[PDB]
Amino acid sequence: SAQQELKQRQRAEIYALNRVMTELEQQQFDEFCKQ
Amino acid sequence: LFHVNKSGFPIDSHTWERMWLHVAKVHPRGGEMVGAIRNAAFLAKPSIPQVPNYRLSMTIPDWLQAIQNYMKTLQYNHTGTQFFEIRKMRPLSGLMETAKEMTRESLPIKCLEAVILGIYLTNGQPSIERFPISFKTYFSGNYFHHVVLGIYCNGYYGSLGMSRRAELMDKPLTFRTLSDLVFDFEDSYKKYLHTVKKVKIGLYVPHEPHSFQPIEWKQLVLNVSKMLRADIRKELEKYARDMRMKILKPASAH
Repeated sequence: SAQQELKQRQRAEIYALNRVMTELEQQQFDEFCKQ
Repeated sequence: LFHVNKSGFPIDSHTWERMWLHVAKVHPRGGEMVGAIRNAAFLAKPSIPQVPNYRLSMTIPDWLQAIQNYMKTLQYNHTGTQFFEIRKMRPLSGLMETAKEMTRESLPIKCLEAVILGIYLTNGQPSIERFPISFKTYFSGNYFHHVVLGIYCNGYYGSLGMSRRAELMDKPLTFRTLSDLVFDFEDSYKKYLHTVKKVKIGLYVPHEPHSFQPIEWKQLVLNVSKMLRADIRKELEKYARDMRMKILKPASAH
């Protein structure tokens, strides 16, 4: 199914994007618990 | 920001493109970051976690933790784009459909989606009462809105939820009173320098996943930043007492 394939690529892109953005937030949170 | 997916799944070009635009602005590495994901020849496929099932070997706390562990594995959603449209004044029936779809698509969630997933996943332990606890907080010139699923079972209070912060979501079933639970969140917010402005407690959520009743989200509204703590306690215990031993008519009705 095209739609199933697209939904698997979108899911892998979402979780790749998510870990990047969680890492950004945790650095900026940590660096704020500094300053 | 305030981007919510209203196209279902697969996500549509407009929402997808709007997602990548937003994160290109927020992330220091900008387009190198986006381009590197979107042009990947091949992406490792994230494993799909099984939906918890209640087992005879589990205590109630085991079951709540199993549910909470499922949500943590879904991951808190930091993409800017909420993937499941929650229309919280929907009848429980429609929200329970959106919850099963969270289970099927298996993407990251934020706090309101998590509340709805907790209801869905506990709609079958009737000794588990569920009720939304909402917060309005202030921090550094801005207001914030957060919600968790309060639970009450066998004389104790706890909660399920999702949040960036590990101290603003799940709480075990060891709080003897509603006040103790709410004050723990308030003290958890103090750590992050958030002042609580408003606390709103809902009604018990009916256990019928086919109900046409909406969740009542604002049965009790406390302007806590303007109240002394003893009066917060008196109000919360009076209302907790009510919901343990009454059938309160939804405030949103009368």
